[PDB]
Amino acid sequence: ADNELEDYAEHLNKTMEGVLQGTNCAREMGKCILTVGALMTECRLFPGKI
Amino acid sequence: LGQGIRLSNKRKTKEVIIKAEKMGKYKNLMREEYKNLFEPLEKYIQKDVCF
Amino acid sequence: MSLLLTIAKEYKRLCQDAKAAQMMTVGTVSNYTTFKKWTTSRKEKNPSLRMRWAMSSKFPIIANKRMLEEAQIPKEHNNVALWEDTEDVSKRDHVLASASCINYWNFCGPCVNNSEVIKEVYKSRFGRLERRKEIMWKELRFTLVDRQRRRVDTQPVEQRLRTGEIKDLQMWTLFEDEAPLASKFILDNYGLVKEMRSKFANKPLNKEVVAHMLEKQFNPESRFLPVFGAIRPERMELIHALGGETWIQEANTAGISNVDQRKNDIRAVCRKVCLAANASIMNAKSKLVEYIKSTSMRIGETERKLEELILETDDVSPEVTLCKSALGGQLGKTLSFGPMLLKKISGSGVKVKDTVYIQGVRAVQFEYWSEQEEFYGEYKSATALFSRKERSLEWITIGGGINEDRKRLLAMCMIFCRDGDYFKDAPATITMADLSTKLGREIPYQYVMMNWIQKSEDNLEALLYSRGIVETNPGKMGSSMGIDGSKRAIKSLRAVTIQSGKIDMPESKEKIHLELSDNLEAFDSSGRIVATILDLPSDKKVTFQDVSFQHPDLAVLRDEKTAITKGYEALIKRLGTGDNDIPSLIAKKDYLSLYNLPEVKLMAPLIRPNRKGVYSRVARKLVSTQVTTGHYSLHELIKVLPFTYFAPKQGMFEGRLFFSNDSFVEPGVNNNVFSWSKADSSKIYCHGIAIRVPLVVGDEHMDTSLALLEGFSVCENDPRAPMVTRQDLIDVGFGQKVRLFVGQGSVRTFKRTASQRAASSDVNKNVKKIKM
Amino acid sequence: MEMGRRIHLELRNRTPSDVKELVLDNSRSNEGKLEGLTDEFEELEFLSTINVGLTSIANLPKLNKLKKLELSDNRVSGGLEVLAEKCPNLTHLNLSGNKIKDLSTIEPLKKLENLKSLDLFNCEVTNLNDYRENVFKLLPQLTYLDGYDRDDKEAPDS
Repeated sequence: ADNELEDYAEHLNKTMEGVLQGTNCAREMGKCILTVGALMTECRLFPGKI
Repeated sequence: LGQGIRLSNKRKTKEVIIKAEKMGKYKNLMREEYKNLFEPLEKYIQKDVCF
Repeated sequence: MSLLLTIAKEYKRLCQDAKAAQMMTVGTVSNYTTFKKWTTSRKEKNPSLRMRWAMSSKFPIIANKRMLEEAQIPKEHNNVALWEDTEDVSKRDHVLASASCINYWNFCGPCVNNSEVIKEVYKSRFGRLERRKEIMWKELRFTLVDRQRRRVDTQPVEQRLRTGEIKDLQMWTLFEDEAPLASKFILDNYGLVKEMRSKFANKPLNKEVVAHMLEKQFNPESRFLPVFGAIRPERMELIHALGGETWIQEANTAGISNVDQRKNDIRAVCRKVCLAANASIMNAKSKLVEYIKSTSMRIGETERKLEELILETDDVSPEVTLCKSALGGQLGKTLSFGPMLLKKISGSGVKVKDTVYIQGVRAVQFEYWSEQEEFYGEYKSATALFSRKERSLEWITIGGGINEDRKRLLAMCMIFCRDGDYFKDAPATITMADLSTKLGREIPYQYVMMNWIQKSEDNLEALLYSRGIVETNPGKMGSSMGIDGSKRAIKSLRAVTIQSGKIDMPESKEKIHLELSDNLEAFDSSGRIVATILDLPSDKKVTFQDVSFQHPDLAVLRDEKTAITKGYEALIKRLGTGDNDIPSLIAKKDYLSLYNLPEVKLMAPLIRPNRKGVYSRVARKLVSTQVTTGHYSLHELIKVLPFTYFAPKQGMFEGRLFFSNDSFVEPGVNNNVFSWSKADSSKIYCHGIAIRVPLVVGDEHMDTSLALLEGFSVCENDPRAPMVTRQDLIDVGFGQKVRLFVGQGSVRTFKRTASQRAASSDVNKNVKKIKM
Repeated sequence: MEMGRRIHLELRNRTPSDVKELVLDNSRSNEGKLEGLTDEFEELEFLSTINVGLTSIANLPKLNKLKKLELSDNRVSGGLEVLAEKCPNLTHLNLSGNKIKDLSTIEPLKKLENLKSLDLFNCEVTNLNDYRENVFKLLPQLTYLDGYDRDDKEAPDS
């Protein structure tokens, strides 16, 4: 950061991320991102194999 | 006591000026070395000077 | 080399086929462009998903094969796949590979001698970073910013050019062997081409990338954006980090890449020439054109002609508009009325005269339009959206921010529409002396009233009073304007709404041709007067820096320096092609003839007679050394030839060659009396006057393909003359024909005799005769 | 221009074995490196390379009959031992305008027993204390320095 504006943006983002990382919906966000990433990289590599 | 201390935010974009007589009102902010140097003398202060 | 043989064998194989032979044989080369499209045609609906799907694969990057073998890049560094022998179906000259390979290449591949050239390729972006480093950020605040939607430019650029001019710049800075026939621009601006050429010559680079980046370098990105505060390219490039609708990040950006001072200087010069050329009633227009053509100004390092700068500029101002009209440049649909701006949104009309009695009974005719007509307006820090109707101001909605500017805008608008009783019955004060013919030219009524209001505030107050005043009804208090431009009052001007927030500027990408009258009244294919000379500052004195008014009337120097400058121009005027001239004599090593040229005989009297002999001996000696060896500096020769008229004598040479006017020239070091630089070898600065040298013969510094282009010219085709290389052009004899490949698919015939007379003069003279 | 074309131009069909003088001033040399020179030049007695963006001396072939050299306006620094093997019969050298910091770079020139005059002007070394004398004590064979002998004896024209 260099100017006051970035510090304000980073403080607000830190507060919101702290609030939002503890919920259960966000647990589902992580579970979807990771599981679908893995399933995407399996269906791409090993089709014809269940 | 000489010219009072000043405050400032992180980026130093804002800078306040206060007299000495009111430093006992913001002691919780000044650094330690400036704090340990002021409390033991608060007794002898009257308005802005030291007896 | 062998590669050449490979290309020839490939061409042979191509011609052996039948279809390829047909398509090559028929038509011209432009078909290539067409063929460039029928191939490699394939798009994708959702690129993101395709890229993510592809990257999972083992080898998602096509790549060259021979370059990998040469660079000793193995298939696997350590149990990691990088590529496998295969051929891409479409290209048929590439092999699949993986992205990991780049990392390996990045960390242990082939290293080039120097990569600092990138700083020149992307000079725009490095300029952006350098400018950003000098911004002192002050403090974020919060408030409802007033933003006006207006067209602006978002890239600071020097020497902004058109697409046509730029295309030659790319060809003449990278691909000279395939350059098209020399254009006017390349000849005029040869210092820029040399400067760009030096950086990107004898370098390993992807030429296309550099050309594209120079295209972006010379393009001022114009955008229609919301804006607040000053308007400067330095801000608009990062406005996103200065303020929005609800916040403001204060910052001082005044002293970075100043681009406004040169626009200001150009407008000042245009004002000066427009005010000069009003003396000649009969032929003001011709004097104006001659005045513009014989003037130039310095931009950074280079010196540019004022005529081209005016064409490139986009200053919608009354000064520039008239000059653009005279040259023939097309310009925007933007009117003016004093120091005010206007833009007709809608409506129409037709002239209708009406009388005005100036004092008692003195009829004076004035023309007024007759139809409804909406108009955006713009005075300093104020704006409006007014409308007129049959010589009446129907309404005006203002959205400015100042009271004084508001009043001035309202007054000039009322005048624009010739509303009010005063137009019917003139004010008592105005007299016939000021009515017209200040210098023998009639001044219509409206401009008389405009001058009246400027003369004194009381007249302005009276004019505003002329518009009816009513009582501010309830609720409308906020949308009301008093006499002092109050936001609200108890009594207010009739039908003068007021609001907060600047009126959004309209937009139209139209170009209208407009002529001008003998009195500099710019008509635009209809009655409208877009601009005139009676909407410019009266006069002011200024000391212009780095400018060249090479015209007699527009000069302040005395007969001495003017005589010396004229003599040097004459000496440089014998540098043209043909026998009995300086270059040919140098080729024939006949230095002796130079001492008896007519221009040296004319210039000899000036030389200081007391020691003319001693100077003559030194300068007569240097030329021989330069002439005989074949290593010479053309500029020094021109500088010291005036002294070679007289008989040598004996004496001590201090170091400087004086004239009869206490002005000297030292042989080798640039000084005010005579200057030049190796960067721009096509200019001679005599007492701050730019004398263009023709490009008929190269010099050790200036030597390149360009320094001869002017000498050559086209002629009737003769197939007997030989076909030579571009480099051999230097060796051809004067007045000798030669065939030459030019550009692409053009074989022409060039004769080394300079025949480029002025085209404008002949056409003008002949056309004037048609009117007798 | 370029040393290649410049040279090919100066050589008006003349073999590179019968010339006694050559000039390459106001040209450019890629990588600040000589390009196009060989041992074919035998009768050469003079050379001049000025303002060519030069920075080093590595591609210099062997020239015996050479007896005068000029490298002004470039940025050469460090390479001064090749002269003892390529041009051992050299007498006059000039380096004004190049990057020279210390004296250790100059020491090799002692082996040029045929050395008579040297020219160092505008170099960083010149900004030292008691430098003319230290150099003279290093290169005794030398007599002229920058056009001036000990005691400030101006040298003749030629």
